[PDB]
Amino acid sequence: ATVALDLHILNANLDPDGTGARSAVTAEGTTIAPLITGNIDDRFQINVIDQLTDANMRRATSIHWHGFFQAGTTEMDGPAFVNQCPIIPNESFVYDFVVPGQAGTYWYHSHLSTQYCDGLRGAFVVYDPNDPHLSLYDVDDASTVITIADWYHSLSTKAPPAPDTTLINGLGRNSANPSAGQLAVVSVQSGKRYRFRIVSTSCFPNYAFSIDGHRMTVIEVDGVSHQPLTVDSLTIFAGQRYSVVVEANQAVGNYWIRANPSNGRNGFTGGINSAIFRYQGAAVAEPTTSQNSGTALNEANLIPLINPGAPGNPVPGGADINLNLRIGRNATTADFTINGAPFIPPTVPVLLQILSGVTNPNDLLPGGAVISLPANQVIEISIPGGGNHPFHLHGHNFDVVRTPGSSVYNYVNPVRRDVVSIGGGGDNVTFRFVTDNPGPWFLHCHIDWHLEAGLAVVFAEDIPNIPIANAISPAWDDLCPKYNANN
Ligand SMILES: [Cu+2]
Ligand SMILES: [Cu+2]
Ligand SMILES: [Cu+2]
Ligand SMILES: [Cu+2]
Repeated sequence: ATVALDLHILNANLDPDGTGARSAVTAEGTTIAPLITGNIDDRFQINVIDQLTDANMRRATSIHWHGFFQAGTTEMDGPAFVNQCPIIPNESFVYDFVVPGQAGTYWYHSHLSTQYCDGLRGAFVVYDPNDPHLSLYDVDDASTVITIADWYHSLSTKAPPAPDTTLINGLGRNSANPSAGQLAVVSVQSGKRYRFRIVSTSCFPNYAFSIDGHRMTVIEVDGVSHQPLTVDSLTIFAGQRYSVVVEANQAVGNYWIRANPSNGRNGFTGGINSAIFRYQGAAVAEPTTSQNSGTALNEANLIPLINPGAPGNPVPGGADINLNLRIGRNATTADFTINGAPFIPPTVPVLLQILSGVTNPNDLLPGGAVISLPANQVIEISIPGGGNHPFHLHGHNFDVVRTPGSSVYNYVNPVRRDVVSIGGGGDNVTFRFVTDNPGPWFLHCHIDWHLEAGLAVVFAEDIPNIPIANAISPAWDDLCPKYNANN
């Protein structure tokens, strides 16, 4: 999908494992939203046409372009009742933003309730004509993009026990009977090197990713190019994205591509949680290859390519702004808490209350879930390792100066990305960013069912500069009036 494109949103009855069709939310006709691409600095004009009719899900919609900074285009970011009011059925809205200096692997998904778990999700790649990693691969195209998703047999409409089927490129098996399901085939040729862009479109579990008999060389992490680091296995979290170069150097043949979920049926019995890596000329056949070898990816081992300074001073507590975020709960699942306040979405989108003249955070809503950050400042965020939550910051990436699983602080060359697991009981994951982006920017667990429960806070960054920095098209202006009239 192009730079100026339409993108109808519509239900359709999909049956990705062969077990039984279900009514889902999607873009166009596919269980994986259609790949979108451009180039660095391109200007996207993405006409979303809401055409939804299944009243058992949500029929409104709002799309987020994950990992794009949206500087000057905060109204386009996508979060429901943060940056916009939802688009109504029988209406449309053109998200129009630029991607100045960002090439890499992103994705896009609904950001209204848990509606992306009913289907609205897919890949977004921004190529770099001048990419420093070009020499490390012969192939990078629509065929080298690899999506993982957790699929639900029942409409979204809690903390659901777990997903039902792991789909790779929208395909995979389940145990109604695994044989009911197709396997996704990623095709390669001997001697060729491939930039696979691996996209977790997941609403919840993390996956342990691997390619039987093959090594993976990491060059890119959540949009950002890193020094080439070679591994055999990988855990990818909700919303995360890695590029890995895979050389087809083993014996011509079939090989399992593995994706072990953190929740739901795990393991590979029957070929669940799998896909096929097949060589030109191999038999059209089911793999029989055995899984992985030692060298797992450790986040603490990735280094950003182009010289990044973990902003600020190299002491924890050394940023200009140090906030410590602690997570609280609630029995069932409808009230998560951070520093004693759940995220409860207001009727007035936080961008709206601000543009309107509500500048003191104290008066913003919801109460306490919103923190104002001052401009051109260095921020240190710590989140006491709760229970494996993949936290995601909008409008920015960050240096994770303390990686899940390592008592050290690294201000020298920490990983930079935009989704990070807080690990659990033992961890104190901390990162740092710079508030150079006037905007109300979300920070939430990317476990979709946790955000729906209130696990989230809104960063109202450079409040004085938001109306000025952001130029608001009349079409943004009537989302809320047309939504608030609904029925
Ligand atoms: Cu996302
Ligand atoms: Cu995002
Ligand atoms: Cu979570
Ligand atoms: Cu978000």
